[PDB]
Amino acid sequence: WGAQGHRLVAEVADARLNPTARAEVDRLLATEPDATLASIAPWADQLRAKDPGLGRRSAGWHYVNIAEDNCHYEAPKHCRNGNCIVEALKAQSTILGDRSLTDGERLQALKFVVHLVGDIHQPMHAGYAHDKGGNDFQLQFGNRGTNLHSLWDSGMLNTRKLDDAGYLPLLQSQRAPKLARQSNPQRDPQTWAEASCRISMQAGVYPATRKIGDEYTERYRPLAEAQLRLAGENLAQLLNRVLGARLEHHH
Ligand SMILES: [Zn+2]
Ligand SMILES: [Zn+2]
Ligand SMILES: [Zn+2]
Repeated sequence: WGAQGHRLVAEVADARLNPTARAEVDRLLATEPDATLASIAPWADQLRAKDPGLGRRSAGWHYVNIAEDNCHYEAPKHCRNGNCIVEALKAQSTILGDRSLTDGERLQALKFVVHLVGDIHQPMHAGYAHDKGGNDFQLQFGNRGTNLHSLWDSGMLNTRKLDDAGYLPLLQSQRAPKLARQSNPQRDPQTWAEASCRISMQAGVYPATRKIGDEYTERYRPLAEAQLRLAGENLAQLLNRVLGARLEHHH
């Protein structure tokens, strides 16, 4: 996603944290002036201008392009060296949960987890390798040139003309999505990537013309918006498991 999609996933999630995860997220965020779950959500996309070294190391962590293999993930083939979103999200979840690490290490892992749960729910981050997740599919959208990747990351969301305060309650108004019965941080990333890939491959998502407009928006923007809500609910369920699961009896 672009920055608004990432923030909206975080804002949906933030309100769904259990008290244990609420306290721990807030404690990690408090170590960085002005940080909120929403404000850190775009951070991993900004690393060219914030941390170039980490930016180079983590560029491939935003994607897993499995569509040519019918959306059936295989880590050795699709994720050599762990360099894809499935394995990155698993590892960063482990790091985030490791209370023996420094607050700085765990806050960095939180930034990645918040961002990557968003990206792994973006269909065009789990699509074809050969066209760079739809980036090479250039099209006219209304009167403007774009590409299929950008259309899904931000172009359709932008048609609402809403800031986050207007968009958030619209996402919250949707019918509740069906989640996994319990979060498994090591297994769910593959499930989510495969589901996102199947959307990339659904009828008409790749359009039959290179001039699209309101008919495309009206059919597919609801699906993009459903994926934001789903991503936010899944992010809260994951943070509740990773940061909200300690067996505690102190008053
Ligand atoms: Zn993104
Ligand atoms: Zn993207
Ligand atoms: Zn990203």
